Amino acid sequence: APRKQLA
Amino acid sequence: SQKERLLDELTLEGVARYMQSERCRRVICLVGAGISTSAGIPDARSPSTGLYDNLEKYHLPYPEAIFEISYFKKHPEPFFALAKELYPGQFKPTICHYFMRLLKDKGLLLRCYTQNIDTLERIAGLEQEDLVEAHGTFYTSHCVSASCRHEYPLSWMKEKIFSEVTPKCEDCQSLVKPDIVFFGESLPARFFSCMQSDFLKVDLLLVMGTSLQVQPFASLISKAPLSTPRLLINKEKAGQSDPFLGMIMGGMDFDSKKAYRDVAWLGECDQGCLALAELLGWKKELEDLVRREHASIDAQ
Ligand SMILES: NC(=O)c1ccc[n+]([C@@H]2O[C@H](COP(=O)([O-])OP(=O)(O)OC[C@H]3O[C@@H](n4cnc5c(N)ncnc54)[C@H](O)[C@@H]3O)[C@@H](O)[C@H]2O)c1
Ligand SMILES: *C(=O)CCCCCCCCCCCCC
Ligand SMILES: [Zn+2]
Repeated sequence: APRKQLA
Repeated sequence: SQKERLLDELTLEGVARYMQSERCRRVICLVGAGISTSAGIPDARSPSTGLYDNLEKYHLPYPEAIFEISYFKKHPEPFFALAKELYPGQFKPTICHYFMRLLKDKGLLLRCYTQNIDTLERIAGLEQEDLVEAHGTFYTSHCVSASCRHEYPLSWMKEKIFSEVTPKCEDCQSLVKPDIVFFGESLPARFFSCMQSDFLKVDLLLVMGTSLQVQPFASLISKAPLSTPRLLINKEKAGQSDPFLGMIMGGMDFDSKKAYRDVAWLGECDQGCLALAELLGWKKELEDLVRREHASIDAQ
């Protein structure tokens, strides 16, 4: 599950 | 997967020649909060002007929290109050939004992927066909109850936010949340199905007003074929591989000796778009559209 996140 | 060089020169002028070659049929735009700062919606990470710099008021652990889902679940009132502070009286898309309009009108736009939630791309006249709203939109809102999920339009959401009433569904009295993707949430399915297809045949990637640090949106630049030229119009360079993260198991390459297809035009997105339009012979067309559309909005 690719979730919205900073990186 | 070969790294052949399709621009005659790594400059705006190079990009403009390429765009009017036979090789350039399908353009993808990737845009972020920078294209909407001139419409009066602040970006997040700018110093002084960015949102994170201006969230002392809300009793927040890290200003990032106001857009995180777990926080929004505990206390949604802060997000609604901020939404009230930012919501523009008038929604006027920018020169850069209209630039993409011109792309669509000239049959060049295969898609606009946007990180923005502000609907400005729709107001400038990109349809749902042309557009992938990767972080969702204020355009519609839904009751969060799995069994209800009643949809509400923005005039209803707006009235609730300007009322300072925490918006509640008329069918079930649950919370009604704008259809945006918070931090921690999954992107919409349309995002994934579009990317699996459109980056197979893109001829030019136009990246405007994004730091390219929100994932998985940012990974989109690597989806293009390796010979697809990529132009960044941004106040600062972005998307280049970090030297440390890089060293562990492709980013933008503007400046190394290896550079072959990435170009950075640094400034106001509104200016870069005007500059590119002028090279394409589109300047009058863009000036007239923008003025006609603003006048129209100004007389509503
Ligand atoms: N308008 C909105 O919908 C809005 C507003 C704030 C934040 N957000 C979202 O929060 C996250 C922040 O990401 P982001 O990268 O889009 O914004 P960001 O704050 O992460 O960075 C935007 C980038 O645009 C640049 N920029 C800002 N104003 C510019 C201008 N006038 N001309 C040229 N470049 C300019 C900044 O230097 C930065 O590089 C995303 O999910 C973003 O879309 C959305
Ligand atoms: C991922 O991008 C999360 C951040 C998106 C929420 C911030 C949007 C800025 C607030 C503007 C609301 C008013 C516009 C209709
Ligand atoms: Zn409901």
